[PDB]
Amino acid sequence: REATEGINHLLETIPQKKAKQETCQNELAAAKTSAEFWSNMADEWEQMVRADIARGFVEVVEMDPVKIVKQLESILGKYDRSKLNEQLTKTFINEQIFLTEYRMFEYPEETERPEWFSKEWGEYYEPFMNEWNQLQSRRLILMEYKG
Amino acid sequence: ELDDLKGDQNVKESQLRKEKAEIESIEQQLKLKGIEEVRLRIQQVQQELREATEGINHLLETIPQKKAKQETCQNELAAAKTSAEFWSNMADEWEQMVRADIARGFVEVVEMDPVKIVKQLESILGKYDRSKLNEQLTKTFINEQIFLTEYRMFEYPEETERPEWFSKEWGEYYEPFMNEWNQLQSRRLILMEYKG
Amino acid sequence: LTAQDEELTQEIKQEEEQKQQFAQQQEIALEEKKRLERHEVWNLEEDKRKKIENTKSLSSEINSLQKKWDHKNSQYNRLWQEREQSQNQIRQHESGMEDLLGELQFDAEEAAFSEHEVNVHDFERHQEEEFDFSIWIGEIGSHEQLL
Repeated sequence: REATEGINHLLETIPQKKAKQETCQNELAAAKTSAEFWSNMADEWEQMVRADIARGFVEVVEMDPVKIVKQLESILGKYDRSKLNEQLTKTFINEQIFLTEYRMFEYPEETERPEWFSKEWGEYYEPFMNEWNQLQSRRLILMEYKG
Repeated sequence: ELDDLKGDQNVKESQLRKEKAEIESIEQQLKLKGIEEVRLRIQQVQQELREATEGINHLLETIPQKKAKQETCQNELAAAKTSAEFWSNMADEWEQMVRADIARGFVEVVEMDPVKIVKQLESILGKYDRSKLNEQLTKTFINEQIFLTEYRMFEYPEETERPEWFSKEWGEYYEPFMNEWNQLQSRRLILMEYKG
Repeated sequence: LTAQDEELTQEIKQEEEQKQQFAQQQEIALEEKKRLERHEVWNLEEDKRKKIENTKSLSSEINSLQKKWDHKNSQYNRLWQEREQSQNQIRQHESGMEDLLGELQFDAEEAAFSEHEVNVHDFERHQEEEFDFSIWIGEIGSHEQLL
């Protein structure tokens, strides 16, 4: 009876823990997937931020996002992309009155849709890929200064 | 390898015949304690005990399995219900947005069905892009102040109030959908003074 | 998922119902078993059953070995055929190479390539391995350059 009881208790518990392990393994694979994904997204933002730094347009403490956000913590709260892009265009139009001899000119910067984007992630990740695709584009300016 | 395997198989075949021969001896002792009525009821009871033990053992393992499966089904059903409610609300919100712009009469509308409206304007996705069109609207506004200055043109971004239910923390997975609508909700309007 | 929820609710309950049925059947069988064991009958029937099960197990193992042996034997016959096919390839190819040697000698005679014969025999004095044609190609290249 004791052996049967033990085997019965184990027969009940083991499937419970096995199903729990099944869920845990599924979610662990998902979590590792997410970790790789978020590593990739952070790296993509890293390439972007490193690009802006290469231009030298903005100076930074170090190539660390936490330091950078604190330095620029208030600008995101103040403006929004459409407005600033528009007003930059407006300024470009106005200041061509003075600078017209220089033949000002702008040109959009784009990202080569990184290939690892192909490993479809769907649902939870689709919004983030779409958001990054929309926001990844930024405008640049080059000037014909004295030839 | 084939020869070794075939030899092993032939050994097993010989063993099977040997085991078969031994069953007859049990039967001989069974016959001479031949009580048929006792035997049939004993056989029925043995079959019933085997069936009951097998069933109870298999069920003890399976029932917890289906209980956990039901647990998973409930979790995923709650998640699905959350998503369904969220998208009903979000679709209604987009309905409110679209109804606001249509009301102006700036754009005419055949039928107030989003699929039908999209069908009416599907072409435009092929023509412009948000950044481009915003730029060119600014360009036109700049251009058109050369002639019309006496009319005092003016643009002003027009916005739609954030629906209060956006406040409820649907969670992380849904934040992207609120950000998109919140970002896109801002739109520009233009009004021009003409003979008073 | 609601349908699945309903199905799982009904199914888990029904499995529990079958568990109660089985528990009842087991208990009645055990109780009747006590009263039935009083003749040497039940032990005899049990052993007979174990012997039958052992014969079944031996049959299953015999079938498993038969399956594996037939799988092995089919691949063995296939491999015998493949070796014969490789021999066919060797026969076809060597015959061709013989004709090619006659053709190659013809080209050498027209172009007066004295090395053709020397290299062919050298190849036949070492066609037991990966003969190196690099020198032969270099010689014909130099000859062609001279032409």
